[PDB]
Amino acid sequence: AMDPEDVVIDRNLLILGKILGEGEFGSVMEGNLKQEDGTSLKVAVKTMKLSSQREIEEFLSEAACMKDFSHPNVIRLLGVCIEIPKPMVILPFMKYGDLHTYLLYSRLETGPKHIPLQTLLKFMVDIALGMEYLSNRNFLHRDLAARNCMLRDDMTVCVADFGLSKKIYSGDYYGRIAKMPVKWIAIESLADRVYTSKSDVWAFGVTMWEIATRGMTPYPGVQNHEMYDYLLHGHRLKQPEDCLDELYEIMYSCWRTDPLDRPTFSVLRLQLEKLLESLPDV
Ligand SMILES: Cn1cc(-c2cnc(N)c(C(=O)N[C@H]3CCC[C@@H]3OCc3ccc(-c4ccc(C(C)(C)N5CCN(CC=O)CC5)cc4)cc3)c2)cn1
Ligand SMILES: [Cl-]
Ligand SMILES: [Cl-]
Repeated sequence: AMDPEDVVIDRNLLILGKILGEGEFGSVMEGNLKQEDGTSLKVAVKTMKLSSQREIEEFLSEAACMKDFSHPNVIRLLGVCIEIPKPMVILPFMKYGDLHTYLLYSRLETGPKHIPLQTLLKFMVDIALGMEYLSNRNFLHRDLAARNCMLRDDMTVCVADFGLSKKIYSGDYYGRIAKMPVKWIAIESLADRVYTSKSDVWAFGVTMWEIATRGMTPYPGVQNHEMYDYLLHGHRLKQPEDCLDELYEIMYSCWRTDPLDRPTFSVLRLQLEKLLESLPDV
């Protein structure tokens, strides 16, 4: 581990806590990071169930690039701790957790109160702003979904889970790609497993539909194994109940068969901001 970009944090400065979530490709843990002035900082730690020195050095160069992300709607990586080397990414702790679980909790009496239409649109604007920033830096996210967007203590949404994210043209580091959820994958990416910025636009449309349905799984009544054939026949996500016709037309533009017919994040973000401006206060 040469690390010329100084992204590695001394492992001894990190105290691991409770596991927040576990999956086939890693886990998220609560943690404390001892700062220079002796005061501890509450952080989240993402581990990955993978190795080589060149693979870890390439991993640290990618981490160093993500550490320079400066946008309120994009999570900022604090550093990487190493443990055969086992890397763990250190992130700021997002109080409210992921947006998907938050939408589900909102449908319970004890959870957050009923989310107004305007607040749902504001979550979509936030994600579009974050994706516009990443897209302008030539990043492909490749795993955009409401479960991968986080809520800060001020209720601003930030795009997170950069585990499959890569610059366009860069080497594909990884397997981990082939096991991703089929219901967020663009039709051309199911047929060839190749992603572009237009594949992220498709996933963004799916994420807007998740927000508008308050956390429903995409395509009710359709099984994962039928998805490619379903999309090949021209079928798309149906309009949710109480979803403005204007908002649904923005979602449907994300799922045009030809990726080149789909809009960019800059255009989507402006269309959503204009629609939100045209609505009354809550
Ligand atoms: C119940 N509860 C939970 C909380 C909670 C509170 N606060 C949090 N921050 C989290 C929380 O963190 N939750 C994560 C789960 C999903 C969404 C969110 O994700 C964050 C996140 C960001 C960034 C990464 C990343 C991963 C690899 C990399 C490198 C650079 C290492 N890799 C190298 C390999 N390349 C290959 C490319 O193909 C990709 C990039 C760089 C960043 C990975 C994960 C959870 C509260 N309540
Ligand atoms: Cl549907
Ligand atoms: Cl419909």
